[PDB]
Amino acid sequence: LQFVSPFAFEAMQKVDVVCLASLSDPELRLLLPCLVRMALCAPADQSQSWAQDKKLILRLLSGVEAVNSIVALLSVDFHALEQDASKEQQLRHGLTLEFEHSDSPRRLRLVLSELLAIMNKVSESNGEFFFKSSELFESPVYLEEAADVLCILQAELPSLLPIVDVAEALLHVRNGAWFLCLLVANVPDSFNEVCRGLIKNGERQDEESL
Amino acid sequence: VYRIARQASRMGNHDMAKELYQSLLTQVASEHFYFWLNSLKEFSHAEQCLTGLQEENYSSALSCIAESLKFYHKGIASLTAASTPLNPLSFQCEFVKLRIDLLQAFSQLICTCNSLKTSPPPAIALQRCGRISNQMKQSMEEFRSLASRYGDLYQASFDADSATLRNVELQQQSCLLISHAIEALILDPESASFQEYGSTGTAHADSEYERRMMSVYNHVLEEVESLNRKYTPVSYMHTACLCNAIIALLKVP
Amino acid sequence: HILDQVKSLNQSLRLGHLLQLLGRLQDLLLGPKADEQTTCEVLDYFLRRLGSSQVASRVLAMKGLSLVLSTDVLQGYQWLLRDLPRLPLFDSVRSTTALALQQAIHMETDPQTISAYLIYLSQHQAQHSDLALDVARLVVERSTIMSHLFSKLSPSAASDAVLSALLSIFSRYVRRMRTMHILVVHAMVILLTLGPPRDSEFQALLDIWFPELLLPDWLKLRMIRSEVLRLVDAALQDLEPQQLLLFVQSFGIPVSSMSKLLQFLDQAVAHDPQTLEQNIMDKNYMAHLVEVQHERGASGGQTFHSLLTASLPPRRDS
Repeated sequence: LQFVSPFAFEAMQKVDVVCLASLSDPELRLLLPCLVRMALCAPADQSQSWAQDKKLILRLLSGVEAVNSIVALLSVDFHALEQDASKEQQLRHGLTLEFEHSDSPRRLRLVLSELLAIMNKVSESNGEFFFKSSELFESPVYLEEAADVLCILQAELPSLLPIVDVAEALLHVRNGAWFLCLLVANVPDSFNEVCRGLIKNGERQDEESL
Repeated sequence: VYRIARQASRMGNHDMAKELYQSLLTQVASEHFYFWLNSLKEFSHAEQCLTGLQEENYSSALSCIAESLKFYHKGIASLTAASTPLNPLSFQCEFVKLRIDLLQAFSQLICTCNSLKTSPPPAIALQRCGRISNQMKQSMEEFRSLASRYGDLYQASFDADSATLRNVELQQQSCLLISHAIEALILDPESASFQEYGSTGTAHADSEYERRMMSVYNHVLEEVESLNRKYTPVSYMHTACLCNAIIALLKVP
Repeated sequence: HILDQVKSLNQSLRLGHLLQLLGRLQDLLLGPKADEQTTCEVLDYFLRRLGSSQVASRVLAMKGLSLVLSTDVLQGYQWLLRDLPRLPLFDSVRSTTALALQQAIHMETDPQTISAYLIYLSQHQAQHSDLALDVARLVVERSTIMSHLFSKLSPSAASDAVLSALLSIFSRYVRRMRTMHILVVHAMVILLTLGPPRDSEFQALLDIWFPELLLPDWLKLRMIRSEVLRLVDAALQDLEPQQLLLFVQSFGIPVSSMSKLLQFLDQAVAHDPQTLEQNIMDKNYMAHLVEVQHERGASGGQTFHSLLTASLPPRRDS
């Protein structure tokens, strides 16, 4: 497992598309989802300079083959899913085979249910800190890239997924440190609040416990 | 050399102070004064690194603020080692910690400038602006907390000059200005932007630094009043004027 | 109750009833493989755990089957071809094992393990070929394994051997056979669009088709990002501008094939632009995407880009 290079993170954070175009293809593959979100959707900035920057950022994402799946992930109507997650929350008061055997909205639904299950287990316990809260589809290595991408999409679309809560939930995933690193790499301004949320829980090393 | 470097860091010539403090690290006897001089060297180096802000370049702004922050809390790492049971470095530690917090809040606000264009708005048919509304809410809360902490440093000093108290008041007014610039043109332009016309008559500013700070304050307040309701609250001009007000505030050493 | 009191009684009783050792079982079971019969039922039940839903059963089945016959690809060399020739009788390598391992690979996730399985199929009759193509199209129905295994920027000999083996077994089937469960032809075109091995069977599967419902729903994207020019020609010879507007926003397309699709949408606009312009609903985004694909690589479309820009109301302010 590679991680996001530091220079890629400053390029994403400073939104400098000139040095963002000099990135390697795997680093660009890791950093796709936020670029697709800012390129496909309405810019919400509406300036000529950012229009030109969006034009230059549409070039390097065009050559990547894997961006079409992300574009399909944007096409799912998230408005129906927010009541679905709300109704699933009110009810609470192989996963890989289903992942590659179902469409994009059902993949969103199953990953979303996994994330809310981990969040509910986090909030229910005070200081349990399960090393493997749910050994699940995030643990296979073959499909973890699409898993992380779809988790990023299911994070930055709604307000139902808090950034610090997702950061605390991904700690109990057996491979969630890389997911958290690339998810922070996708949302660059949230690095400070993720760090603040992660420091604020747990006092000592607990003799290097889980 | 120490007194000349002290005057250099008083008047904002921080590269000169950095060189003179490098020349002085081998001249002390106690390690306490060594840590104090090393901390002064790092503070001068960080304030020199802050001078690389040319204009309007938010990426270079992030780079310079990050380098200055690195040097500056390396300096506070070496400064709290110089704290003694007899005459502790309490005011220096609080002032440097507040400068660290102000620079970090500036960096977070520039990150939110960049997170306007990055991280586009959610699927929603204030509201319908995305996470950036809550981000400026948190930034306003942090800057108001910084203003209150500069105020309590002012209230806890009691032994400073008129000049040091004026400097602390200037830093408090700086973060208050940033909080008001967030509020008056991102959160609620309708409720805010009253008749806040400062009666700038006899500008009896004792120092050149004070003159620069009030000139920056007047310019930023005039820009905020001129861009009050001219745009929607999710605006590129709002982020640009606020995010260049950051640069104007940090340009003066 | 019936749950809490039952759990308390079960914890209190601790009655195990009639409740190293791996070497004894392996060397008292390796003998009946080469000498006896009906011990293969234990192997069949052991292989049934490979079809189980949980990961751990398949993991322990792989670990236990690794050593009873005797660097994961090197494990494949040690376990597929070295321990091939005759440890059991000829019955135990036939469809009794083959169907069990075929049902194993549908939910199997490890890509090199799937590679070893398909190599084993290629090593070793009409119904056998029918079930082989069934499981082949079923595992080709998931595209993540070909995405992970076959990368054009990472040329590996294992993936080349995999695709050559699949071309070999499809050569065997098309020699056997010369509406017909037409998904298999979609499967075989979408793995021959990978390209040749870094052998000669690739050109055979190439020239059995293209005689110089049945195809168009989702195919043109993946058989245009293919680098072979025959599939590019086969793409461009059988389309009408609705799918041109469908694939104009598709990405991943290389420079040469975007130049051919640009010239084909150019001549499509030259044929009848009114229907294609009325079909689309976005104007600024359409101009944005055609402009960025115009200045991304080869241009190809200088005149008709200006034509479609002038047809829509242009931008009034610089």
